[PDB]
Amino acid sequence: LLCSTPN
Amino acid sequence: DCHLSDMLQQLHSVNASKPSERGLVRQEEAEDPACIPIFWVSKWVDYSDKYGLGYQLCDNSVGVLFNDSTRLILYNDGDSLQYIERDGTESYLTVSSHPNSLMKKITLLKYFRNYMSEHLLKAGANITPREGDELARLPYLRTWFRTRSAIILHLSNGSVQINFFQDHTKLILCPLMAAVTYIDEKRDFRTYRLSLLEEYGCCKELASRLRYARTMVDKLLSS
Repeated sequence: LLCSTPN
Repeated sequence: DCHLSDMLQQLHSVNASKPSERGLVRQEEAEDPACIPIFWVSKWVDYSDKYGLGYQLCDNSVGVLFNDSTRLILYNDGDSLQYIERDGTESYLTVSSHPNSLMKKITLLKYFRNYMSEHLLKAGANITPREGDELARLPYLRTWFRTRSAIILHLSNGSVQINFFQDHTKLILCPLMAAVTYIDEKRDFRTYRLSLLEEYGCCKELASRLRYARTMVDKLLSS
């Protein structure tokens, strides 16, 4: 998948 | 689309004033905190290979725009739902009401909510959104797309958000406030009245993002 900015 | 056509004119107008080509640029004079948005997309997950795009709004409500173009919105109470068909027909329910046809899409929305809670940062986390009154309501994601440089998020309240990949800068444009909120590369959040940006000028950074935005709104309108 593609995701917004991780922790 | 009324909201999008207004937004296109607002952006054509501000870009036409060439706000970064000035002897004196005073961007801070165009800042207006009465214009801060009520909502923006805080976290997102593109699983459109399999289900669609899940997202979180700055209020902690979550939504999914499914590959069948329906949306399911779970409010920040953890129970109340809004379901929108492809045509925009809205239903209002609750999880606890147990709608048989939605049970799977609810499971999926729950797996998105968990993923985002576990792994993703909340864009604009420190920021207080403006308090909405009786003329505003919680929006759903009407559509989105990615380019090589950004994701473009179009909400049903007319707001268009653009999150830039390499530098993490973000724009939230609202056509009713006729304003833009710019989240810069230090994560400073500021809201500008577009008409004042024409009056007082802006940096090259913001000006260039606004030209980019105009192009993406043109893309939204065509489709």
